Amino acid sequence: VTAASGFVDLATFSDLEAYLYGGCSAVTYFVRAIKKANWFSFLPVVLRNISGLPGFGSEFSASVNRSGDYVLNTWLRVRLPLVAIRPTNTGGAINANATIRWTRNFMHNLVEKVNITFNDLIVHEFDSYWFDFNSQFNIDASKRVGYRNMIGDIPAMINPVTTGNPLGTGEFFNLPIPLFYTEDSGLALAVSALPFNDIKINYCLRRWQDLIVLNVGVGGNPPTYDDIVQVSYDSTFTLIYSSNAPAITNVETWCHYAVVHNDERVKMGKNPRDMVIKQVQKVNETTINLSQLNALVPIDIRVSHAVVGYFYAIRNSSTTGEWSNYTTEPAYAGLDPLEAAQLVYESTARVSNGSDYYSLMVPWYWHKSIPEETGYHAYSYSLDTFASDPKGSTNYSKLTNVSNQYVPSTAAVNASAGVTNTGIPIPSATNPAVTQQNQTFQHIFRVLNFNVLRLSGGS
Repeated sequence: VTAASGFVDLATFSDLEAYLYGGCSAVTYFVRAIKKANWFSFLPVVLRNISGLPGFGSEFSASVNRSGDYVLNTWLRVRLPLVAIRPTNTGGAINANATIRWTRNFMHNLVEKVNITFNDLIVHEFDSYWFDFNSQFNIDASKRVGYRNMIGDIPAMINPVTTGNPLGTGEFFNLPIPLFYTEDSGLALAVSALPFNDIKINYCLRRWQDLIVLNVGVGGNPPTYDDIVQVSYDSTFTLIYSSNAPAITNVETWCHYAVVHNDERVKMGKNPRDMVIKQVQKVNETTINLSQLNALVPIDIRVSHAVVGYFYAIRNSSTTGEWSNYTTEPAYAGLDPLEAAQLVYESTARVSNGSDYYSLMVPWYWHKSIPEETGYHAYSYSLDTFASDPKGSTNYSKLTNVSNQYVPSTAAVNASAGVTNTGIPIPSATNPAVTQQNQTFQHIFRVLNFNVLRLSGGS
């Protein structure tokens, strides 16, 4: 009981169907035209051995060789050995409730600002907050679990443990950073950089403290910071310790390279060209007061070049290592502190309402994805443009009296005084103090932009 050839559909070609289906438009739709391409095979390589001593408390800077031709992707590679706190530093350690934790985002937070330099300037720049944002908006609804499996994803790095039992995972972590090369634009190494560019890359790292936390326990024999030490599994499967402070062994950057026919390389030097690309900026983060009620006391300002969109947020660390919190919650994800924000202006304001607007009703209408139930406020007054395709923009050179405007919520102040809804006290991780928390707050921001690049020699 099935159809062989229903076939009646085709019989109905009236006007409505006529405008579209028939006529001089795609004489065939089933087949595909094919557009040939270039000759290029690209296999990765490691970069030179990196200046400076790398790994936690330094600012090392790699380089690039010119043997390749283009550059397409980029990332960082690391190892991390097991770490767990120990007893018997002096008469044992805390008998009962020893603790040990880690951040929620490690290789995002670990890295400090990064950027590239062409020996006279800068064209690129970043921060931890930026990976934090880009984890949500500019990455698929599907690829998130992979992203995380590559970094900071596991009840080994979270869901902490007591002292004896170990923690961590003795493997590598992969972290990608986009470095002027999201959309396969590509670079003219052998043509441009050759005389004097002296391409180079830079980093800046952090003290393992700022990434870690620990609630010293009760018992008159509390732990500390330096008692932390590496761990290992022997041949016979038993815990083994050391004195060596925790650290990452191998720090190397792995970048792809593409080669081409010598000709394609020759078409380049004869003629210079200009490129259009993105980058970021920032404003020196500042402390702020969110403790008063729904009356607009707080203020803030901003400055930048012409851009496409701009992102903002909050953070209330109030703790030595519970980074990337973004809430009136000290130890774990919480609700948003603020609402009913706005952007101050003089005339034809670019916003006139909304907080939840920003996070949600804007992406579904503009952006690619949306965030989780934590709160990464955001806004664009042009298209996504993540594809370097210019779709709407504006300048900041003008409206010289630029600024922004902010405002708290009830939960915000309830926390700033050490409480939440229903008169609830808040504890602290760094120490046991059931209440009496005056949770410090902060304000943060970032922004993209467009610029124009010329490179006949260096850039």
